[PDB]
Amino acid sequence: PTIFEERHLKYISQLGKGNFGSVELCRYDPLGDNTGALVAVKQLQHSGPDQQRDFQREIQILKALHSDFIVKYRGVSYELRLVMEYLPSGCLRDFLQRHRARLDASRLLLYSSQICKGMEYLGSRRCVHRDLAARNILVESEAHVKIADFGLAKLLPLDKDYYVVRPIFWYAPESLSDNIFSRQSDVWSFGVVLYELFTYCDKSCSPSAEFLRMMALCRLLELLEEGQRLPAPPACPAEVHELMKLCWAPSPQDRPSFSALGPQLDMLWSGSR
Ligand SMILES: */C=C\C(=O)Nc1cccc(CNc2nc(Nc3ccc(N4CCN(C)CC4)cc3OC)ncc2Cl)c1
Repeated sequence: PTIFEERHLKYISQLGKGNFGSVELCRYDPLGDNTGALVAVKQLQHSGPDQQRDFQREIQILKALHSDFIVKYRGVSYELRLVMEYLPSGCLRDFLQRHRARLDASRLLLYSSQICKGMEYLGSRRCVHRDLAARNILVESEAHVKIADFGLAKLLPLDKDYYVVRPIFWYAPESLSDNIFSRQSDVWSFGVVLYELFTYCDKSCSPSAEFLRMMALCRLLELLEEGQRLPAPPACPAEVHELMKLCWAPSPQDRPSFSALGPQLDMLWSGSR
């Protein structure tokens, strides 16, 4: 159903805990026979007027997005709760670190393509994610990934292609300097996600570790303005690194679209065999 009756939601475990609000594993079983489906349930803890309104926004955005690469909205529970599908393989950051020995360049290109397709759909719906990282991508299986956590997601103002809003290593220069967020700033974050994948989210050479080695917020902007970028991950295919470099173009209008990146990654995967 579109409405999930509260009394039928059995708590199992904690899937996440943010500054305000948490996500928990629940078995929605109205029969009481312990045969119900497993769902991820989001609720707000301490919260406030700002957080409650942003959560209300998040629910509506997730409800309207229909992509095989964006976490599925299931319904609501009324003390509002957001009910979503349960991806049992955890987040992509955890997955790569755990399965590094098995995952080859072809599989990383598959994820890259999937995140790109989802990111493209998101853009067509005039939506900006604002927090695109490997920790915010969820794993369905070894061959399927989905974009999650739309808590920071903002819908573009009807008369503009950017939003100014009042984890900085994934943020574009225009974002750090003028707090500007566009579909083009999401492209910059995608380039970092691409780096995260071909490093298998290694802590030693993570975007945080590499940038701190290269140089607190003005110091990072200084580097990006100077042309300083993340190094080409070890054994990373040349063409993938060239796409990362293009996603990291200083001017947002010079960055490729997700519509342009999509086929370029898809044709690279075909080359991997
Ligand atoms: C990368 C850490 C993380 O927890 N990320 C993350 C991103 C987006 C959304 C969520 C929570 N929502 C959610 N979660 C799942 N499944 C899921 C996610 C994360 C974990 N963890 C891995 C191990 N560890 C205990 C920390 C958290 C587990 C699982 O379930 C297996 N499915 C759907 C949704 Cl909406 C979390």
